[PDB]
Amino acid sequence: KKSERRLAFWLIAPAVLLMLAVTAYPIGYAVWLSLQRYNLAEPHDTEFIGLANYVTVLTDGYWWTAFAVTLGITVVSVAIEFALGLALALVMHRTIFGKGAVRTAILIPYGIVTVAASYSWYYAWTPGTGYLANLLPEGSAPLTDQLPSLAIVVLAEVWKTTPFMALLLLAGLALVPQDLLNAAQVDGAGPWKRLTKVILPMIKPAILVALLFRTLDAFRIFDNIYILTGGSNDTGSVSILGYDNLFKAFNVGLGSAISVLIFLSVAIIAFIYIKIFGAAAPGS
Amino acid sequence: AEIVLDRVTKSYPRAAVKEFSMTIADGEFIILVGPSGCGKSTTLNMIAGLEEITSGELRIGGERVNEKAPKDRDIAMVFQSYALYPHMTVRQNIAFPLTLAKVPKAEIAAKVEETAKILDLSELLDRKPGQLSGGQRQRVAMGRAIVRSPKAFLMDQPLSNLDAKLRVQMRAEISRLQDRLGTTTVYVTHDQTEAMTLGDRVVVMLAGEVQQIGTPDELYSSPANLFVAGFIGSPAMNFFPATRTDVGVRLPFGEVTLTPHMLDLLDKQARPENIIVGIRPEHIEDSALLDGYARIRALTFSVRADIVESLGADKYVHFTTEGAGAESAQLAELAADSGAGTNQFIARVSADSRVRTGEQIELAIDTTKLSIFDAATGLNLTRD
Amino acid sequence: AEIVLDRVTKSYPRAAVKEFSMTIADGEFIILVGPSGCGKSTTLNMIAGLEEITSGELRIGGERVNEKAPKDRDIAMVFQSYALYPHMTVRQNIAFPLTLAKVPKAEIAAKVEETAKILDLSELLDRKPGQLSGGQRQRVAMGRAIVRSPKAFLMDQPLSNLDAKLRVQMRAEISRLQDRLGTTTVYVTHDQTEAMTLGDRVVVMLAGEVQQIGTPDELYSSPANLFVAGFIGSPAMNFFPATRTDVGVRLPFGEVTLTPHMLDLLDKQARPENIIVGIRPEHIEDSALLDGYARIRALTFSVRADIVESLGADKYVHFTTEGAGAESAQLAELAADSGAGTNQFIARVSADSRVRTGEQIELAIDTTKLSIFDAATGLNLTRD
Amino acid sequence: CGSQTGGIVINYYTPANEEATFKAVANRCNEQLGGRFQIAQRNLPKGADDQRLQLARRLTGNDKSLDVMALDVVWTAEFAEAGWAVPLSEDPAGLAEADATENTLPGPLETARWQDELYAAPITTNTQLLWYRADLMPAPPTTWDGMLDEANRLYREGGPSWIAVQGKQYEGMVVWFNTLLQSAGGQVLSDDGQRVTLTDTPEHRAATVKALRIIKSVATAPGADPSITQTDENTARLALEQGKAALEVNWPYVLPSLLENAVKGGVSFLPLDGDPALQGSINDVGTFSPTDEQFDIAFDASKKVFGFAPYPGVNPDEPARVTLGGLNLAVASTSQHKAEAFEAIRCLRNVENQRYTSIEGGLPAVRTSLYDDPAFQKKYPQYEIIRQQLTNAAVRPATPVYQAVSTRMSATLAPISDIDPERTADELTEAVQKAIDGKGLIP
Amino acid sequence: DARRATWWSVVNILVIVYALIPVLWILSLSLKPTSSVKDGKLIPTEITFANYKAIFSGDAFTSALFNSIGIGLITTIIAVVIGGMAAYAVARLQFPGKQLLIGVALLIAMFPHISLVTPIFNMWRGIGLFDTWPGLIIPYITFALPLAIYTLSAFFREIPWDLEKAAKMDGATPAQAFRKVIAPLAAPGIVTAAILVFIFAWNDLLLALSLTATQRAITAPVAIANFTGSSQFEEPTGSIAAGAMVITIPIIIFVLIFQRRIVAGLTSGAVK
Ligand SMILES: OC[C@H]1O[C@H](O[C@H]2O[C@H](CO)[C@@H](O)[C@H](O)[C@H]2O)[C@H](O)[C@@H](O)[C@@H]1O
Repeated sequence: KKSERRLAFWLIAPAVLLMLAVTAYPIGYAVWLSLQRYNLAEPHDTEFIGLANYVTVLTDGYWWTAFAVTLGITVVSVAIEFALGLALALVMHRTIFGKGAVRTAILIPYGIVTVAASYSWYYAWTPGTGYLANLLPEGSAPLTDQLPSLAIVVLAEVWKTTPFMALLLLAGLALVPQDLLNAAQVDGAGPWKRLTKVILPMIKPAILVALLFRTLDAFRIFDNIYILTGGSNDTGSVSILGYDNLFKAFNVGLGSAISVLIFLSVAIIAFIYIKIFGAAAPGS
Repeated sequence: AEIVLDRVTKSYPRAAVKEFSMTIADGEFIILVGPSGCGKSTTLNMIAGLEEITSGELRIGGERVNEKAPKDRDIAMVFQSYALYPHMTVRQNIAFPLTLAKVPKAEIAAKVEETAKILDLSELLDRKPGQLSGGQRQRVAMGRAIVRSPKAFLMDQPLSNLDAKLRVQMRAEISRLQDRLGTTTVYVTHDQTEAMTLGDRVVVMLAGEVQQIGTPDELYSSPANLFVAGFIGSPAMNFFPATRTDVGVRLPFGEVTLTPHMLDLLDKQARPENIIVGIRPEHIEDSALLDGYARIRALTFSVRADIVESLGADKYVHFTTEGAGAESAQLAELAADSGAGTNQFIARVSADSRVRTGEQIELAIDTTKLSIFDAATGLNLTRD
Repeated sequence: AEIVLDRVTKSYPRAAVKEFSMTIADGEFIILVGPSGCGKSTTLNMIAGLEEITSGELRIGGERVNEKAPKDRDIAMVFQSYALYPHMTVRQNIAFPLTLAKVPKAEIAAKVEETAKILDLSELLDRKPGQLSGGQRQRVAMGRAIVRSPKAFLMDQPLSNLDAKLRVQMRAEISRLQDRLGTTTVYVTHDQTEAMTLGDRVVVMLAGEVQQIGTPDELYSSPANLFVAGFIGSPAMNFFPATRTDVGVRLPFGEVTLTPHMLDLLDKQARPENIIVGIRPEHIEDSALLDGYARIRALTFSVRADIVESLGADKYVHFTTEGAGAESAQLAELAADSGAGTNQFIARVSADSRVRTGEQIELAIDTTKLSIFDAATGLNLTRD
Repeated sequence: CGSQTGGIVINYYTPANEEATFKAVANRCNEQLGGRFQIAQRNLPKGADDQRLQLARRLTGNDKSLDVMALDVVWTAEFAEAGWAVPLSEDPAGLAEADATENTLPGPLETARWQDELYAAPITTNTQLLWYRADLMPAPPTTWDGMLDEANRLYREGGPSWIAVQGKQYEGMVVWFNTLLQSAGGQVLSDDGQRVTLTDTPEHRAATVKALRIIKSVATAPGADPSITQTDENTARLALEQGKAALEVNWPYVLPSLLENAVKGGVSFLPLDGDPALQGSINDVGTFSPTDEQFDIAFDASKKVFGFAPYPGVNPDEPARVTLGGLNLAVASTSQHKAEAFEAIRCLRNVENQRYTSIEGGLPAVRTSLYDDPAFQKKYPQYEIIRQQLTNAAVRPATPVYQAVSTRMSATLAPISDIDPERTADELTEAVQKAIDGKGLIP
Repeated sequence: DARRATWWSVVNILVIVYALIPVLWILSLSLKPTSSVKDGKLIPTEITFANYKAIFSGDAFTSALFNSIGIGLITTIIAVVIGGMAAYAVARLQFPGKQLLIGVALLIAMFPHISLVTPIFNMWRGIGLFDTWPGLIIPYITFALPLAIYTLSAFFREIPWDLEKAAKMDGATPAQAFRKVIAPLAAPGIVTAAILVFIFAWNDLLLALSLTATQRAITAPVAIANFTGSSQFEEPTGSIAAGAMVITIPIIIFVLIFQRRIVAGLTSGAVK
């Protein structure tokens, strides 16, 4: 037909125009801006340097340390989140007592603000004040070290952001008819042999969408490191590096170059997860 | 092999399958039949170890098995919703139990091929269970069950999700298969057509208490209860109350002089004074086509045919006589599903009657096998 | 009221309702029965105005209607999936086509109360159709369909989603209900049982084109096609191939020379080279019980019954043959769904036949209800 | 009902370390202007390089609600060369320069003018001191080696053993290292900040390696603070307040902090709330605000516990050269009305309000006519040391790129527990030089 | 039985403790008196309310709550309207390239904030729009539309549109039918989608931290991230925990009240 299709275009034009006029124009601007020597203190002289604002970022120490830190946090946090969220989903889906209290307890760390969660984890791991650092040996302070500080950031991120992954995995899992498990149980599989040959290959799209969401949302963390470590000890992730280089040095050429490079990193991740491993849309 | 059980029960936090006992022989085809709500699906599950039996024995072979998980007994249940994995291929479905049972993969291929050759899905061993029709879907289910050569092959109303036409062919196919393989089988069902078509015995349950074990012929032509006389219905039985003439029985629209034999079987075993007579729809005919019985040696009457259906070699003639037929042991639950309305009677006349919807009729009843009953106990009085 | 249509059609980017012509009067109860995917539900919609007429007229009593609205076309459909609004209450669900018709609230109360009293859901008038069951939900749907007292009343398989048993009760309900109200009806279904029970005429449709119109008896006992006689009569009437022997017809088990009367009646037209012969299952009577003059003129034969079934008033025996009897012009479309088994037939015998599986039976085929057709065009030669 | 219209309000930005002693001054001067205008008081973070972040984020992205700002002493060059912080010779009247140059100390005032003309009028002149508990140790260290010795002696005895020095990846550590580098003889940048001179000459090389050795002796001494690599100006104050430390080097605003925290509960080695004479001393809003007798009685009992002393030198017979702190009031270049803003920066640094700020806010005062008042020399007891520590001071490089240098040479020393006295010197020279040239990424 | 019941009791208690122990640390720290906060006692002996009696004295944590609520409501209204207009066309209409629009939306819902804040801070949306409400409503809409599209498409595909045909069997008026049969069916899905969008557009820190200066247009996450303490010469742990607890509750109550809707909306209606 043509009437209904023209009406579809008329109904879709608002959202599409809005989204790619306030998501693609910022990136076109950031590119045109990274091609320049644009300091925010003296903006009267911004000459055009071809690509010496990407070389300066890609051949500098502070860029690769931040990239390594954010990749480490991403992979470790996403793995622990997947495991623990599969556990939470199987508990919220197959429990005999009140499964309303459990959904409530799981929605509490989903609606809370990341800033308050990070303050809780910051005061918990401070010696003297915190109960979680008052049980370590004497004179430890596991928040002024690099690797322990990173472990604590991973723990904060896992706690805060596992319930959303759990709910997505449950959205996938509640589409497993009980009959299938009853048949696998008659077949002689057992509790673990079926979790790997009946229920896991069934929720492949839910697992893949949850992994994509988690990987990107962990690649774009700013506050669990802002108000918990601050970026000291060479801990700050790539978002904190962009924030620092834009607002503490005023160089917006380098700030927008870092913006473009982060966008390309996220694009490569979300292209791997899509062209490889499948992971189509949930509305497919 | 040969599955035995006795004294078995269940308890939900209630007597669900209380007081159950039988010895299903090697090849004997038990049909656990009953109305939705009776303990058929749950006694099946119990046999399949999905719920540990509360009290009693569970002897596949001759030994206690009510402790071993379903992974051990080698039962190979089929399900009503065709539980078959979509993420697999038909051959991988069929070979799932066998690949879990540690079979050599060459023998895997050979045996799955023989199983798919027995059935008629032979070429479908590469598609997925999302591009299949109901017949071959349920056939894939049965094929997955066949392969193990199980010990008590037990089904769970597999033909419930199909249409109302392919079920005939599927009944024939299950019968032919079962007769070829030769394995013990128990078959939860929902109607009487299957329970009378495919079966060596029948177990008519009401809410948990078995009412009769017996071959379909003996379950039909000699019921042991009201429920097992009205549940094997076709045109369900017609439950007229009546009186004790002390020479015969006086119907609401007639009076019989039954016989001396049934008379002494009724009198020598005295009972309270309430007798609900039953006359199956086959025996009722139009007096205009017969002379032997319909005369003085029968009970004729007249009624306006509220509706007549000439649906082939048999004209069903309904009629509604006034009075009462309620107030019995279990006819309340019997009529909860069928025979709605306190008075709605059927008569099966031959395919050459002269009637239409809205004129009188002269119906007679062959007073030879009218099945009297009781009310204070419900038990039949013709035979056990 | 009086719905007359002719030469209606349809087109799909396909003439789905090509060559449809009928004249339904007042009070009649027309069925539109056909196999799956046929032109039944589409001609129903086309009557209702949901799919416009591609070519033809639809004068529903007053004037041409094919260019009118649903609010003045044939009113009061009742869908299959029971399209009923969950947020509203049963009261509002029933009263919707009334309140939408600006009828005052007191009269709404009275009319909806009496309509819910026609059925048995009056004490359910306050619930929401999310906490209701299939039977009462069907009752709500038809009760909404009733209140208007419209000109004509067109149903769409309302008894397809119900359970296995309640269908017969709801069938009797629909029959009594249309007998009381008296509205012109069309009723699309998928089976011959209902289409013969509740019906005043029958429209068997295959690929869109009508096959035979008329009284259910006129369709069962006088078919004008292979498809009509292989569709109605649920146990598909047996089929055998043969050719004319210039005196009668010949089979590997019987040599049928019926009569010179039907001989000349067949010779009054052109004699084809490929003839197909059909016998209903209900005309095979087991000479062991045929004590009469029909014992000699029975053309009896013998075969080992592969499977017998005594489901009550009649023993159904199965048996197989040899050769090739899959010659089909409409039998292929028939067996696409049901009718599996190239050599597989069934015979009905009285319940006093001491025959079982594994032995020979003398199946008597009394050649008096024979129906023979042409293998080329399937048209009937004996009757019209 | 209050979109935007109304009487003039002059948003006055200060660090959060003075959100009460400057709200009190804004309240003392508001009611004096009568009906002309009012002086609000917005605040900035506590970090010394985070308030520059906020202030420049408001200045670059044009924020028309920024009128006066209290910027540090090392930001006048970068805030004047960049166009912000309009000079003092730009009024509708033209007398704020006459007001600024009039009475201030020369030390702080010379840190306001960028080339020859002023750009901000000073309001405060900080200077680090040595605070030590007086009942634990007599005769304070007076030398960093003696300081480390005293910490070790108190660790072996089993008391407060920390040192509570501001070692953290922020401007406070560069202040510390600059004091220790100027005392020994070196200096970060040349006179004109054109070339790095940390490790230029073996004299300067020895000075910087000695400063690094002293930075590493602390923070690796046994018994030292477990978290000394994440401490700052505040946590050292509270460290000595809560009894954990027994020495500390920190700005002179710690005496009123200790007095208030004692008289409202807080410390345990100094009750001051069992005294019935201190009741009703604590102000209603929260500050201390004592009488003369109440301050005398809250100081007589804090003179036998918590004496102070001058910053410990780097050699036995060479006094220390501490660095300048302070605040300079400058009127932003994104203010629509900058005659009233200059009147605000002219009536926020009156002689009164300077007595107030200094006496009961800690922050020293820049007016030279106060240090000779006999009541002031009695209520501000650390007027002595501060004075005799502004003579030989150590002003930070004061160049228009200084914050880049101070964010490279504070990440070269990022965890101070693990530095290398001889390797970190060359790492520092390379880092500082690549900051002067301008090429790289800020950590 | 008792074994499985005991195991499930243990698992439920463990999940509840795991999910509540870092929320009852903030509270137990905000109720601890200043003289003894430096005690690792997870249970606050000798509580006192002198840390909440000093957070509201001065409209610094209330105006931020008002700004966050207003921004959330306005971006929720706009995102719901536009995403509904665009999610009714991907749940009922059949136009070419609709399995790509949902993918692109859900992909650019994971856009990283940093790559957006360097150009935005310079744009026309930084030329007289620095810290106002529109300057924050725009990027919040950027990040909130795809959630609205996804949730509303989940909430639309399930309603039966054959009910519309059933309605048009009575009068056939499409306006009255779509208003009285389709609107009361869809409305709760729209309200749940709005709840979810408002919750998701309430906790962002980077954009509201880089594009907000004054007392107007400064959300709550930024007001607490910049919080230093009530008094200037006393330890700020109790005061910062008090501020965090003040900001957290107005959304914890939300999620607790609307849990049955949120769980079913996030799961595309799978669980009920
Ligand atoms: O006296 C209280 C002040 O302490 C800090 O001020 C110092 O901060 C930097 C060192 O961390 C120095 O550069 C600065 O010159 C010092 O004044 C604090 O930053 C200020 O807010 C206080 O007023």
